[PDB]
Amino acid sequence: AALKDQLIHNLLKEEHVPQNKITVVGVGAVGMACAISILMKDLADELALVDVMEDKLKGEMMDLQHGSLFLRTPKIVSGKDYSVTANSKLVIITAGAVQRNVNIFKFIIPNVVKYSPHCKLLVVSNPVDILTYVAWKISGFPKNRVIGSGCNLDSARFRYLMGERLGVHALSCHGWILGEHGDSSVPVWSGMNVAGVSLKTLHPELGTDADKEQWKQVHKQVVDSAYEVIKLKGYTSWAIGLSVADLAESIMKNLRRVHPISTMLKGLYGIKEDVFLSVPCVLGQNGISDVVKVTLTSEEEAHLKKSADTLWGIQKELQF
Amino acid sequence: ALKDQLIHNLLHVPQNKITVVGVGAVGMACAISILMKDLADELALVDVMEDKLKGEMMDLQHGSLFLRTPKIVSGKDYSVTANSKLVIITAGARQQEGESRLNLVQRNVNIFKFIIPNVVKYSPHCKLLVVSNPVDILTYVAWKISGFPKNRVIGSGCNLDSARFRYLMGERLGVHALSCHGWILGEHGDSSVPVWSGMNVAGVSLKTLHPELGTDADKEQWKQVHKQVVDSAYEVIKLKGYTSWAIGLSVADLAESIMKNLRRVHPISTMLKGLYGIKEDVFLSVPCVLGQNGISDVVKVTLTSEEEAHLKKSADTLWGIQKELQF
Amino acid sequence: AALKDQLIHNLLKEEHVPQNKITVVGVGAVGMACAISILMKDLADELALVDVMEDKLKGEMMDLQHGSLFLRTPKIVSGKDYSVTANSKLVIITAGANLVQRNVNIFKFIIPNVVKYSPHCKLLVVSNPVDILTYVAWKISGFPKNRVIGSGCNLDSARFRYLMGERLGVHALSCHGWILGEHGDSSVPVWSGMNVAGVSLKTLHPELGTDADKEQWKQVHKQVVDSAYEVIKLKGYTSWAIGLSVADLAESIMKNLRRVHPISTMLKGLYGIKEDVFLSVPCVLGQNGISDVVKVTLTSEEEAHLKKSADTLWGIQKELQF
Amino acid sequence: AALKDQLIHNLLKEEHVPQNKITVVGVGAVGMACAISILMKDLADELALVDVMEDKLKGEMMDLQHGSLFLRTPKIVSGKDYSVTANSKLVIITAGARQQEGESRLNLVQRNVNIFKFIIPNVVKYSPHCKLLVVSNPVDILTYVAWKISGFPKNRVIGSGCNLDSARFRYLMGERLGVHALSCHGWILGEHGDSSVPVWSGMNVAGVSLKTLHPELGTDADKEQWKQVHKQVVDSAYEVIKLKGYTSWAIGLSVADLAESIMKNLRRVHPISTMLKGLYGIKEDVFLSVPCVLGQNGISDVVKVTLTSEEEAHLKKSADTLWGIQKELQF
Repeated sequence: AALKDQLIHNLLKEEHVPQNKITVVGVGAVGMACAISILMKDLADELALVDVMEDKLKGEMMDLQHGSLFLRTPKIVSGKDYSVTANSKLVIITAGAVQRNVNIFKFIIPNVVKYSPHCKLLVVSNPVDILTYVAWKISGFPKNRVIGSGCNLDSARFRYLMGERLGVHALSCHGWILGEHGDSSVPVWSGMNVAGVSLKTLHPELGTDADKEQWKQVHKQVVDSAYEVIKLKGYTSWAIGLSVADLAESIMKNLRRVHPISTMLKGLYGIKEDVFLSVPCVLGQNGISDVVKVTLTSEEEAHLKKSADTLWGIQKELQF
Repeated sequence: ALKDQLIHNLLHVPQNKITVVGVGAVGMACAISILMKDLADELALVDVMEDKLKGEMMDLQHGSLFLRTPKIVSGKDYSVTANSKLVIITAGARQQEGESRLNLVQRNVNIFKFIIPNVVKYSPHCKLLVVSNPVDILTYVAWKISGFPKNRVIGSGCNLDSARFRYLMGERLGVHALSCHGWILGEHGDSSVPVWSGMNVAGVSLKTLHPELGTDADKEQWKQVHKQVVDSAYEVIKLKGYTSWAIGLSVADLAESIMKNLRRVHPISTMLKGLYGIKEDVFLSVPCVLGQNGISDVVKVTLTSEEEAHLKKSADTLWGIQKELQF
Repeated sequence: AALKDQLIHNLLKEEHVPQNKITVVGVGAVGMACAISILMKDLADELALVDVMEDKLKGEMMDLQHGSLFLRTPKIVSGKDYSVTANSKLVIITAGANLVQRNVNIFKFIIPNVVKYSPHCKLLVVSNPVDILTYVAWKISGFPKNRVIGSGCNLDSARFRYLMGERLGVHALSCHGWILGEHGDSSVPVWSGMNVAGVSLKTLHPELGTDADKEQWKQVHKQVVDSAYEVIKLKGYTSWAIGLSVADLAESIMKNLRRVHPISTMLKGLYGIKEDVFLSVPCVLGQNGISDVVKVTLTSEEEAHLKKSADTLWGIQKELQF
Repeated sequence: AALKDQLIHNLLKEEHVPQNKITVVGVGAVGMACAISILMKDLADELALVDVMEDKLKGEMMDLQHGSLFLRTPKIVSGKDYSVTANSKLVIITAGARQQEGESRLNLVQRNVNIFKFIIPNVVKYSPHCKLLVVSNPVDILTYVAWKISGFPKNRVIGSGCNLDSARFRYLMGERLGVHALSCHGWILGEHGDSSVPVWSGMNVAGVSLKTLHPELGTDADKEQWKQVHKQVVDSAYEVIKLKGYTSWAIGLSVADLAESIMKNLRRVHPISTMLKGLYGIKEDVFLSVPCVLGQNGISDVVKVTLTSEEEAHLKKSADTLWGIQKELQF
């Protein structure tokens, strides 16, 4: 008969629903950077890629499949039809162009929610705070399961810059950027430390214009990292990729590690409208379970409630 | 200074350094795969295109929290690649419309005349891994220019081919590529040789169990599996405009064997004057032992009369272009 | 207010139902080598340890929990009570004491407890003798055969590949060879399938695996047979190699890789065997356990050695009382 | 013809000089947990085990060899003779005198010195450029012993020190706050075990000082008993020892973490035992755990933790104890 029947005796009926499936929505350079990083970390037993361009979608899929000998993710599937994204534990949304973006998500999210009703939603698209609200509003998901990339990578970048100055690895440099991704993010100088030693105690001018070492510019460097990498190679892909696989690892492995990620905050940090900002969140198999209450100066508190107003303003005028 | 109030100093030649030459989609696929397997305590990128380079380096630098490669450096000047144990060549020129095979190789030779001498001066004990196509010739080119011994110049050759073969073999048998064994040897491209005899799952010859395997008669058209591999790049470039991921994984796989001195057997491009009836200085892919000193040993596959003939004709063709190169 | 409620705002009461749980039964040297190998390969979100010696159990559990900072397995539980093993994807049996009958007595308690708390789990038997006691767990459990696996010749083949690699000067990864049938004195070295890069060493060297071979390759399978015995007479027991080889099966199962392992499956109706026995053949291991068996072409001497193993096993299993 | 000669054509006469070699001295339960965790993190191209029990050593070596298929460390060797350890980058010392019943603390220390008199010069002979990582207890004392006998500069002698005490402490923090230990920070410093100094000021999640949220944290009043969390660490070993007779897994994991920082040149901050004469107001040649920057050259820099006048007393107290004990030792 067929070679396969000569070689192999089948004694079971492929009753296969995947146990540890990640979907990456959108195969721009960000999405494919999240894909390659997720694949190389052995996080998922099935990876699904979905996008509007059928040729490019298939290209990426085929390429990843060609690497199957060097990976430990046995099934990699793609399609325009969101049926391929079914029984995903985690769906990473990386697609967009703002009201237009909403309208993009009104196709994506009802489809993601149909086929993976119990999934976690990781929104990476910009503007990430509003698009995490849109993802949440449209999905009907409880806030624990709608997560925004937020300032996760901004904090990773901050810790790198801290690292190169102090001449120690980023893993041993602790620092938090919170609130609205980009220009309005608050660098929490009180929390910055190495081996638990407050850098604000040793250098009290830390976080002021007057400061000789200009540590305030290290936060300027963070918000202007994306623009400076886009000016040089046309986009960013690798850092966001490794950061999103970090969030994915905490979720799939249920690690309950603390990440500065965008969460539905109303009722905390003095914020009394439905918005999403970065605060340190305990991340595990049911998404965001718990938020750390960071002690903020009244200036840091004001700055966070200003951001919340800016977001509620824009969010009020969006049509659903 | 904060650095000095917080840290007391009490006390820089890198021991496990890799350079990727060229920050095309390939070299970056190689770079991320290397970082994400912790093969290197230092990564250097080099490319003629200055902005893109800085930009790419910076994009990896920002991922440092999530890595265990503590130093990422770039530059157009090759001083940044000093004391690399492995140097991976991905920079080249793509074939233009109407361009002959000799004119393409020649153009790349002119590029390698700048790249290679610069690599040897700052890293004179490194192994060279040439990915740049056409890889069998461009590996010869890098060998002759470097003046390195042969053990230390390696082409990626039929590594990715054999990998895509083991994938396709596994989608057909319903087992993982890791459990499907098959070797594509000789010249990378349409002249690839698929060694049907050595194809096994669990050490069971699929050629003994199904003698049609490889022939036109075969009702399962296994000959079109060797064609699917030949046409893999074609099919991916048609859909997404280039290939990146798979070659990366493949190169990082060779990097591991070298950096960690595994002495694993890979199908890769070595100078095999004096083996498989080849009498001149050419690079064909045969199963090579890959360790910290590069290619140290070669497995001798029993080939059919047909198969050692395919390798002689490729060796005749490669020499035919090679003798006509102005170095 | 309590520091915890000062630092952390609870957003979600959550049900604690584990998603990728592994149980190791027995915390002897073998079971803890399995535990540490599984922990360091990141195959589980929860590891349970069960054994009769509550002190040993709690100590081993605490010693692992103290490494949590260095691991990505966020929950390690332990107990005499099999309640801790609830909702294991995979339960690995390392516990055991007519010597056969005493391991059956033990299995008649252990296996029903595993089944009560994990009706849907795969069973990976390791205790010796492993082909018989896989059979015992299959009979006692009432599980389908695809979900009852024995570690079988997975380690023998690995040792064989290391030994092969030392004589050729290549890594064991690039040395292929299969040891099949009964684990131990009666294991079958399949000379035909021994290869580097698809070159049949038996074709290359026809005297390979026969008495009149000056390279003495038949004495290399006797090293694999004798390996345990020699390491036991040197350090008291074997642990590291079995532990790594068991994690390897764990990885295939938990990641659904569908790789081929020489593991012990219920073989009635394959390889000319007509009784209910477990023997090692190349098995496709995935998330539903053994989905498929590779039909290996055997010499008549090999077919016979296997059928003879099936008779001595079935004969030992006839005399057992469940 | 020979099967090797038929199959494989040699192109390159190969003399192995290893580039990433780690030696573990002592194949007690601790040596072997260091060995397996090092092997399973792919940190060495060669591993060498060494001990005095010839049977035990060869047997362990083989068990590891027999799982080479599941590893990425091609060369695993062993021997009584220390020549097997040449060209190690890192020699982890886990060996020590066996406890005789009815023996003084001092006679025990002094038997461990006589053992290090045999071990250390044999290590330095064959691997003269290696970093030493001393694990054997007492760890602060024997790290000094190893520094003095070796005559290596302080940057290349590390003690395991309070590294695992900190990791134990972070596990315990984790269980109380219901967060992973990676996300709970606290440092245990000074002398390893009973005299360990817990640095309350430094303890946090997400850079939020726990001492600030809860000012009684550390004091005896504090009704949440956080001081008992420090005693839980000091005592952790003692309780694991009563239950299973020894500790092996945690220290193995924690030693491997230090090896990684050395072998990958990470420059990560670890609470390890360094020779701190000149730092922290310490005036004599003793080893105490401070947050050290660990890399290919060993300990390169030390972080200067702002200590309370009390915590500063405890360190000095430990430095007099240690200097006191070291004076009475026969080198």
